Amino acid sequence: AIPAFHPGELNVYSAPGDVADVSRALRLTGRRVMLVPTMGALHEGHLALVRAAKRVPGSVVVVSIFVNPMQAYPRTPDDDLAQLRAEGVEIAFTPTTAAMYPDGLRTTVQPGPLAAELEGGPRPTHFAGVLTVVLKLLQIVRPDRVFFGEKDYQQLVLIRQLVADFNLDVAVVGVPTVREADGLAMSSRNRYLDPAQRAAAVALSAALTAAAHAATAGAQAALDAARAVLDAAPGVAVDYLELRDIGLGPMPLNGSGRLLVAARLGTTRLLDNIAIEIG
Amino acid sequence: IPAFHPGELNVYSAPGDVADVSRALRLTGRRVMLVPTMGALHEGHLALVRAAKRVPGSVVVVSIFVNPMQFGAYPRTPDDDLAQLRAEGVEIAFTPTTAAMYPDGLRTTVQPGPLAAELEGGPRPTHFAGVLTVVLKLLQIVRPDRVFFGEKDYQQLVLIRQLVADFNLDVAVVGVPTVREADGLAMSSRNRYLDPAQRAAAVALSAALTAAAHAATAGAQAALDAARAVLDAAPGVAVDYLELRDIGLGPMNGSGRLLVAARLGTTRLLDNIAIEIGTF
Ligand SMILES: CC(C)(C)[C@@H](N)C(=O)NS(=O)(=O)OC[C@H]1O[C@@H](n2cnc3c(N)ncnc32)[C@H](O)[C@@H]1O
Ligand SMILES: CC(C)(C)[C@@H](N)C(=O)NS(=O)(=O)OC[C@H]1O[C@@H](n2cnc3c(N)ncnc32)[C@H](O)[C@@H]1O
Repeated sequence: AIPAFHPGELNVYSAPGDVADVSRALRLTGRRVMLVPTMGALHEGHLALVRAAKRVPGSVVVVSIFVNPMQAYPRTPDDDLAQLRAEGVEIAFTPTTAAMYPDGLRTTVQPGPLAAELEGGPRPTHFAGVLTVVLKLLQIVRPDRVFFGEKDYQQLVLIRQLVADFNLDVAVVGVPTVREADGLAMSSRNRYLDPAQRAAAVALSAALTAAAHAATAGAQAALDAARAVLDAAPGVAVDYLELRDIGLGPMPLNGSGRLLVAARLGTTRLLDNIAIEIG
Repeated sequence: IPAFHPGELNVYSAPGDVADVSRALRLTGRRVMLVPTMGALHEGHLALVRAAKRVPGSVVVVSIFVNPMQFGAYPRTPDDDLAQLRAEGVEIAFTPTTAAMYPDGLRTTVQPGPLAAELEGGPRPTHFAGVLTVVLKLLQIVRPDRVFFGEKDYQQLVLIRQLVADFNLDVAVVGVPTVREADGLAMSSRNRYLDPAQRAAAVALSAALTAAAHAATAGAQAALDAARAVLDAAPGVAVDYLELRDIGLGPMNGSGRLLVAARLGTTRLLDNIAIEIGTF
């Protein structure tokens, strides 16, 4: 017996078997299941993913909300669910840690070497946790499409690697980064920035968009333009600024690439990245 | 999509081909059964094939693939294999290339839990990572309703159960009892590597295990000592391990599994048996 599903309403399931049963039933009725994985505390950046999933004809949208142990964090369950309702999302999946990890951490996904780079420097087990939980959600929900923000570009690439390497039958959709009015990438960490820090923080996006336009003059011009912009900001400790190919390999001599930055403003770590076309 | 001819052996090499056919077949209400093998098929493999075939409305997919991951030498007889499959009424053989399975080498992989560091994994600490990685790929390509494994490779079976549980895979794992020669020797391809003396000495593994299983009314120590005594009486059998575990291969007077690995010349043989402590 499939759990109750009320079309056009927000249906909340916490039991993996329940969301799995409902998704399967819905797929059989000619719905295309879209999965939007989140950690709750939803803002406009997350809702852009929701909106992209909604515009697929015949879509039913499943938004998961779950905080992974292996990859201090504020939460607001009631408000997250109210945002989802307002967006017309029909399924929220909100499991417990014990439901997701009933045997603890036993089998896990080992990512390839990209997982040790960039964000994997300070947090070398982060992406193992990410790919493990994403794989699990992919198997529970069996979505036709899965949505990730370009904000976490390295995460997006690694999920593309997961999907290809494990022969997963799902399309990965990357969704452009939602920004504040001055270009700052939207993140829950932004609220922690004091006025001085919030003003200096614009340098990340400014550096990157400057680089993207300096790029007609080549790879070194792009890097130098970004570095100059970061160098003009006080209290911005750059962890890395790197230009890579779009799959995060070495930048080829020309063609398409990605410029990624990470920086600390006091105790708040910020990231950003942008498409670059070299030459 | 590619062609599927019902009631005949259909051989696909492209993962995309077998995935499309499997998906199509599952839409038609047929239940997809998967039997992973490395080929060189013998009656032990055919027990899993037959188990799969008896599932009402099943279409049987047998994969034949030798994984360069789980090694760290294997007999290949692919014409025979397909002939046997045809004889069993199997409708699908999946025979992918190494390039098709590993186009990016070893990139994303499965990291098994600590059980994989033990028993068979002690000497071969990356073996089960190879197994779980290839089986996960096969499960994703084929998407079967049920996947069949022999109790012959009991630790592998247990580890597949963990994989399926831990990744929330939508597949039933079916263990199939060990097929034995007339004297009790567990059927294995590695047996062929035994000369007539070694083959005669090889009966000791199953004799020791079955002796243990009957001794076990008298407790775990009696069961283990009986097995060891038989192994000790056996000419030119060198024991790697002989271990009594719980049925999920945790420790230990309940019910359990006794496992043995032994060498006869260069040939490493494995066997295991269900054990009940204090139960007639
Ligand atoms: C995947 C999971 C395991 C659940 C976890 N590691 C995670 O990332 N949780 S999350 O709550 O922090 O992000 C949810 C999704 O929302 C995207 N996102 C966030 N800010 C965004 C923005 N400004 N513009 C565009 N997209 C944005 C992220 O890129 C991610 O794909
Ligand atoms: C899983 C894979 C990655 C393909 C690989 N590690 C593998 O095991 N290849 S294999 O060709 O050696 O065996 C295929 C299956 O056949 C079973 N089996 C063998 N002898 C058996 C016997 N005597 N009685 C019952 N069952 C028997 C094995 O237990 C296994 O489940």
